[PDB]
Amino acid sequence: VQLVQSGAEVKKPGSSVKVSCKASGGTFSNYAINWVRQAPGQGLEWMGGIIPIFATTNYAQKFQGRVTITADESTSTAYMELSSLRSEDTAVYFCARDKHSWSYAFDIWGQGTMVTVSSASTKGPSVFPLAPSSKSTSGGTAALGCLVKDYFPEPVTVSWNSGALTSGVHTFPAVLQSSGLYSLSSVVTVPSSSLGTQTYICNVNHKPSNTKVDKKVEPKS
Amino acid sequence: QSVLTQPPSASGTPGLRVTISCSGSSSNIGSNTVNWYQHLPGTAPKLLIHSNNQRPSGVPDRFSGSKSGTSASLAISGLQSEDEADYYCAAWDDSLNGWVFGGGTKLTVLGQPKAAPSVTLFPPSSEELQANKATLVCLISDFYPGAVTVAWKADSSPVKAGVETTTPSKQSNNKYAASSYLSLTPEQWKSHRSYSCQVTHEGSTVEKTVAPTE
Repeated sequence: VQLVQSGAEVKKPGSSVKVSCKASGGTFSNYAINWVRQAPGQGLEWMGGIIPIFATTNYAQKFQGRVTITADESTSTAYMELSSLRSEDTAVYFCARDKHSWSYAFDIWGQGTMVTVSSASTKGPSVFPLAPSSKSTSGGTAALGCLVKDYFPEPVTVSWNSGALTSGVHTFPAVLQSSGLYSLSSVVTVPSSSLGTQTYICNVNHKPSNTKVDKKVEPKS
Repeated sequence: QSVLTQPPSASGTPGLRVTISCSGSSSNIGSNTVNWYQHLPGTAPKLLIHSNNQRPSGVPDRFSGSKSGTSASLAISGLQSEDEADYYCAAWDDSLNGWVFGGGTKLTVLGQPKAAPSVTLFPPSSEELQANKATLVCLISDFYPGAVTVAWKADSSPVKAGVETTTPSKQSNNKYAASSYLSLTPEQWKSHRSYSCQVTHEGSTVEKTVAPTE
């Protein structure tokens, strides 16, 4: 038995979010489904639970009538709805099944659902070339890349030469700026001897804004 | 704050033992069983111990649990680098009528060799300058332990405004990466002879310098 959760959500403060959790290769039986979250740089926090066959729910006191947990026995899917969202609610939300014979331990967990709560609005990135510069003169190596600036929300994907270039590629985790927008860089380590002849194109995809950008990275001139 | 108290950090030597404590009260640990979870952010938590001291199938006998009074402990013997993770205790609380978790303990396994950061600094692109912005990009990789401090300079003068630096992130090779961005106006960029990014790691500094292209 596996637990499959719904995809990432991006919400504004004051809104409500509903995350699902579907039992795959099994049913809820007489077990409970619990919801546990983890905010960035914080520990696990229990939100509440439900025993679907008996319709009994239990909620964490710190969530004062903000959380609603439901389930439908027909499709073996449980739900967690969190209302009046605040920036502090940005977290990964997990569902887990308990096991009465194991003193109600959470033995099976879903993969987690990221919920981002922000006042920012969707924005496709501005992509800028980072012209080749010397990395190791003795090694005859250069670094070139692309700056993927000011986008929202995560994620973006970066490929080089439509995926034909993978060796020496390092795409760095994004910075979250005070502006509420993200920026990242992707750098390729290449031989300096190849610079006058080899083409380097970075391909940037930002599905949330339906943005696809290509950027040729040529030697500085 | 978590109702079960755990130390925020623990450290152990490869091949040796480490103990992680969990302190509670009469309504939780005092009356109920304790469960332990291992977690690496980016993956779901994994059940390690249930019913105070029982291992689920697939959990090595190196992990053991115990409970005494209002406290519980997780012991890890023959420590392996793969044990580096966060460890959480949990118990039902009769007074709250709900589950309570400890704050978690980050376990460090002391084996790993120290590695100096590799630093790449890029100046603003002509395209970005044409868009009336100027971003300097400092990329830091392959350092261990996972902590660095970044200092930026305009010629030789320190610059604190317009600096945004990421927290270090673990790479595939178990070393760490970070990046630092300095936002300037085209005027500020063109007004100095150069800018520098200085990365300090374990007291030692690695510096890169860039300058406008005339």
